[PDB]
Amino acid sequence: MEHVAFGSEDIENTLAKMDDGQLDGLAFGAIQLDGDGNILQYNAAQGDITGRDPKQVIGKNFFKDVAPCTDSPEFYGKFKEGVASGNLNTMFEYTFDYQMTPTKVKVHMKKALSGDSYWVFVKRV
Ligand SMILES: *C(=O)/C=C/c1ccc(O)cc1
Repeated sequence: MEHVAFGSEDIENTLAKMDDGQLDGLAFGAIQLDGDGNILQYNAAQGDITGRDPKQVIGKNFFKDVAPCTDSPEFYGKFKEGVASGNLNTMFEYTFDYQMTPTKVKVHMKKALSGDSYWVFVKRV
């Protein structure tokens, strides 16, 4: 298992160094998005939470297609504010309930180290 803790101050530095295989060793869910919300990476721990097969969601749009419950000012609105301002770093609780048993999570969104892609980190609560 990779040793990186959810919510770490320098998490984006650690994950910039990791390939796909290593992302799958994280203890929490990790999704990498572009600025339009298209899914670039989606790890195994996230699929364990949500029942989605990573291979099938990569390339889809997270807010339009995969996770409509996150199309809300509270989630998608904060994402788009952070993409526009260049300072995305926020943590909040949320419920995921589209085609799945409703599941409470903690979400951390953070800009990636290079600044042109964005992470969504998820763990159960
Ligand atoms: C709400 O529709 C949430 C859906 C969801 C969240 C996260 C995922 O990785 C997949 C689906």
